[PDB]
Order: sequence, then structure tokens, then C-alpha cells
Amino acid sequence: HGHINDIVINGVWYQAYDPTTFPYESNPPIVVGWTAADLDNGFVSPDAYQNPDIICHKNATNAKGHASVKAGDTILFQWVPVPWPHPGPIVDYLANCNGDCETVDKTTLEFFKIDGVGLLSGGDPGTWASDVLISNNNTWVVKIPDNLAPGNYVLRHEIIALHSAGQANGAQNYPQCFNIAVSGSGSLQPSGVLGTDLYHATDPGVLINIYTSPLNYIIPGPTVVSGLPTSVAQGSSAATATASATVP
Ligand SMILES: *[C@@H]1O[C@H](CO)[C@@H](O)[C@H](O)[C@H]1NC(C)=O
Ligand SMILES: *[C@@H]1O[C@H](CO)[C@@H](O)[C@H](O)[C@H]1NC(C)=O
Ligand SMILES: *[C@H]1O[C@H](CO)[C@@H](O)[C@H](O)[C@@H]1O
Ligand SMILES: *[C@H]1O[C@H](CO)[C@@H](O)[C@H](O)[C@@H]1O
Ligand SMILES: *[C@H]1O[C@H](CO)[C@@H](O)[C@H](O)[C@@H]1O
Ligand SMILES: *[C@H]1O[C@H](CO)[C@@H](O)[C@H](O)[C@@H]1O
Ligand SMILES: *[C@H]1O[C@H](CO)[C@@H](O)[C@H](O)[C@@H]1O
Ligand SMILES: *[C@H]1O[C@H](CO)[C@@H](O)[C@H](O)[C@@H]1O
Ligand SMILES: *[C@H]1O[C@H](CO)[C@@H](O)[C@H](O)[C@@H]1O
Ligand SMILES: *[C@H]1O[C@H](CO)[C@@H](O)[C@H](O)[C@@H]1O
Ligand SMILES: *[C@H]1O[C@H](CO)[C@@H](O)[C@H](O)[C@@H]1O
Ligand SMILES: *[C@H]1O[C@H](CO)[C@@H](O)[C@H](O)[C@@H]1O
Ligand SMILES: *[C@H]1O[C@H](CO)[C@@H](O)[C@H](O)[C@@H]1O
Ligand SMILES: *[C@H]1O[C@H](CO)[C@@H](O)[C@H](O)[C@@H]1O
Ligand SMILES: *[C@H]1O[C@H](CO)[C@@H](O)[C@H](O)[C@@H]1O
Ligand SMILES: *[C@H]1O[C@H](CO)[C@@H](O)[C@H](O)[C@@H]1O
Ligand SMILES: *[C@H]1O[C@H](CO)[C@@H](O)[C@H](O)[C@@H]1O
Ligand SMILES: [Cu+2]
Repeated sequence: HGHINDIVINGVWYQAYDPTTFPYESNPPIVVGWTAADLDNGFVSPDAYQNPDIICHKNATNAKGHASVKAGDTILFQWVPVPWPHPGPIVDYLANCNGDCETVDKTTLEFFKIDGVGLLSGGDPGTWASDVLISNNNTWVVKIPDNLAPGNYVLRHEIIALHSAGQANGAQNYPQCFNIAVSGSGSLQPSGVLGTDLYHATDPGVLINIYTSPLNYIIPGPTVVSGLPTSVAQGSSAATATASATVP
């Protein structure tokens, strides 16, 4: 259980949606993260994998601003509270908004996977991507590909928690969506998958007992785009400056 407090984009700190705070305000601010109803720091379950809640989390509605980024930039996600409590994989996706992300229909988004890290070693439980996040003060770093075509995209970052995933409907997904506007010179526009088609409750990386050894793990969802590393070098770094979500 947790949520993202902020993202840091080449040293530039942006406030994220805070579902434990903003819904208690009369006039919450416009931020880069989607509005969502995880006030309990909770999860989407496999029984909602074919429901809109899996796309950007519970009842999510569009962020009303966006963070402008350069293709090749890295983005750091900051989870709270410290420490993230569960074993599981970590994955990131982009979807072209074919227009402003502030107004895109989330059910139309076609997501392509730009990273994914799963079981790094061992078993029962073994070492996972989430352990790397925990070690890096609850952060994860994703690189925006150098050659991504300029455009507006939703960045969908997600932790999957597998501690209870031996039972049907046991896996816990924690998607968090952000609006970015990408500038660059490249033309890469990869083929994507609808949010409600990414995952199925019987997938071998969703219905799985991690408390066994030896253990192998197939990360759920589509392949990482050819040519991209499945992760860039992880490691936390401080912000040097602060920005606000840019409104259209
Ligand atoms: C999400 O929306 C539905 C429909 O309005 C509502 O009944 C539900 O309580 C909302 N979920 C949360 C956790 O607020
Ligand atoms: C670790 O992350 C939390 C959440 O951003 C923050 O309160 C804390 O100061 C961070 N630790 C350091 C050493 O910055
Ligand atoms: C510190 O370094 C990290 C690692 O790439 C960035 O994501 C962050 O925005 C800051 O530059
Ligand atoms: C491109 O590839 C993806 C699979 O990653 C499909 O979902 C899409 O329809 C197209 O074939
Ligand atoms: C995933 O499921 C949703 C329904 O919630 C559809 O809109 C979508 O096209 C896909 O089948
Ligand atoms: C797990 O297996 C079921 C078959 O009963 C599939 O429908 C699902 O897509 C997943 O592969
Ligand atoms: C639990 O399951 C793993 C496979 O997931 C086996 O390799 C192990 O021997 C144990 O039966
Ligand atoms: C889990 O435990 C088994 C026990 O044989 C190991 O072989 C495996 O490599 C993992 O550590
Ligand atoms: C992941 O990679 C495979 C093979 O390169 C593609 O078929 C898929 O669409 C995705 O880009
Ligand atoms: C996947 O596809 C891209 C383009 O062909 C290659 O760059 C990569 O090495 C892998 O074949
Ligand atoms: C992403 O996944 C690839 C292939 O599974 C690993 O080789 C890489 O180190 C990273 O974990
Ligand atoms: C991306 O990050 C993972 C997790 O640290 C590494 O295992 C991988 O080699 C790459 O650095
Ligand atoms: C990752 O951790 C470092 C401390 O190692 C912080 O400076 C950074 O803000 C992030 O929390
Ligand atoms: C904080 O400060 C550093 C150095 O001036 C920048 O690289 C970063 O983008 C932010 O302005
Ligand atoms: C701009 O301001 C934010 C919060 O006001 C800090 O988190 C950041 O380090 C930067 O100084
Ligand atoms: C940019 O605008 C945002 C949204 O009002 C503020 O929260 C931020 O401090 C800066 O004024
Ligand atoms: C939104 O985008 C504007 C540029 O259009 C930036 O100046 C701002 O910092 C935020 O990324
Ligand atoms: Cu939890």
C-alpha cells in the first residue's frame, strides 16, 4: 500500500496526485498525476482487470495539466510511505494521447511497455524489483526513449504486489498515471495494448506462489519495446528545482 508523492524529471520536481490529501480539500491543485480514488493507498485486483479502474486506478479522471519533457530524459517516481511493504515486479508504459492528455478518453489509450523488472533472484520470496525500489529510498527510475516521436502521452507506472497472489484474485496492482508532453527528433511510435487488455487473472505472473524455490517469473503484459533496456541503472537523486503542471 502506497501512492506516488512526486516525480522528478531531470532534476525538476512535480507534485503528484495525493489521494490521501487532495480529496479532503475544497480546491485541490492541478497536478501531473491523474485524480484517483485510492484514498486507502490501495490496489486494483484481478477481478477489475477488464474494468476501467485498471487503466489509471479507481475511478481515475484526467490530470488537468502536464509535465513537458525531452525524449531521453529520465523520470524518478517517489512512493510513500517509506518503505514500500510488498514483493513484486515494476513496469512502465506510455500511451499516445492523439491530442491533449487533459481530455483523452482513458479507455482509448494504447499502452506500450518501456520497462519491466521482475524476479531478480532466488525464491521464497526471492529478490524483486520492489526490493530495489525499497533500497533506493522508495524510488524507481525510467528513461523516456531517445527516439520517441514528439507527442502527448500518458505515463502509466505500476507496482504489482504478489505476497497474496497464490490465490485467485490475490494479486494487487498499483497503477499511477501522469501526463507528459514529449519533444524530440525521433519517430518511434510503438504498437500498444488497451489498458483493459493488458492482464488476465490466470496469467502465470498474476496467479503465482512466490513462496517456493526454485522460482521463475514471467512479467505480465506485452513485451518491452525492442531496443530499449528492460531497466536503466537505478538510484535516487534529489531535485534541484520545482515546476507546476502546465495547463493548456
Ligand atoms: C468510484 O465510483 C463509484 C461510482 O460512483 C462509487 O460508487 C465508488 O464509491 C467510487 N469509489 C470510491 C472508492 O470512492
Ligand atoms: C526518502 O523519501 C521520503 C519521501 O520522499 C522523504 O521524506 C525523505 O526525506 C527521503 N530521504 C532522504 C534522505 O531524502
Ligand atoms: C537525479 O537523477 C535521477 C536518475 O536519472 C533523475 O531521474 C532525477 O530526475 C534527477 O536528475
Ligand atoms: C502491435 O503490437 C501489439 C502487441 O504488443 C498489439 O496489441 C497491437 O494490436 C499491434 O499488433
Ligand atoms: C478492455 O475492457 C474494456 C471494458 O471495460 C473495453 O473498453 C476495452 O476495449 C477492452 O476490451
Ligand atoms: C489464463 O488462462 C485463461 C484460460 O482459462 C485465459 O483465458 C486467460 O487469458 C489467461 O491466459
Ligand atoms: C514450488 O514451486 C516452484 C515453481 O514455482 C518449484 O520449483 C518448487 O520446487 C516448489 O514446488
Ligand atoms: C530457492 O531455494 C532453492 C532450494 O534448493 C534454491 O535451489 C533456489 O536457487 C532458491 O534459492
Ligand atoms: C514487444 O516486442 C515484440 C517483439 O519485438 C513486439 O511484437 C511487441 O509488439 C512489443 O513491441
Ligand atoms: C528489436 O527490434 C529493433 C529494430 O529491429 C532492433 O533494434 C533490436 O535489436 C531488436 O531486433
Ligand atoms: C529487464 O529484464 C531483462 C530480461 O528479463 C533483464 O535482462 C534486465 O536485466 C532487466 O531486469
Ligand atoms: C535495470 O534495473 C534492474 C534493477 O536494479 C537491474 O537489475 C538491471 O540490470 C538494470 O540495471
Ligand atoms: C531518493 O533518495 C535520495 C536519498 O538517497 C533522496 O535525495 C531523493 O529525493 C529520493 O528520495
Ligand atoms: C536544478 O538545478 C540543476 C542545475 O542548475 C538543473 O540541472 C536541474 O534541471 C534543475 O534546474
Ligand atoms: C521546489 O520545491 C519543492 C517543494 O516546494 C521541493 O520539493 C523541491 O526540492 C524544490 O526545492
Ligand atoms: C505552479 O503552480 C502550481 C499549481 O497552482 C502551484 O502549486 C506551484 O506551487 C506553482 O505555483
Ligand atoms: C509544463 O510545460 C511548460 C512548457 O510548455 C513548462 O515550462 C512547465 O515547466 C511544465 O513542464
Ligand atoms: Cu499493501
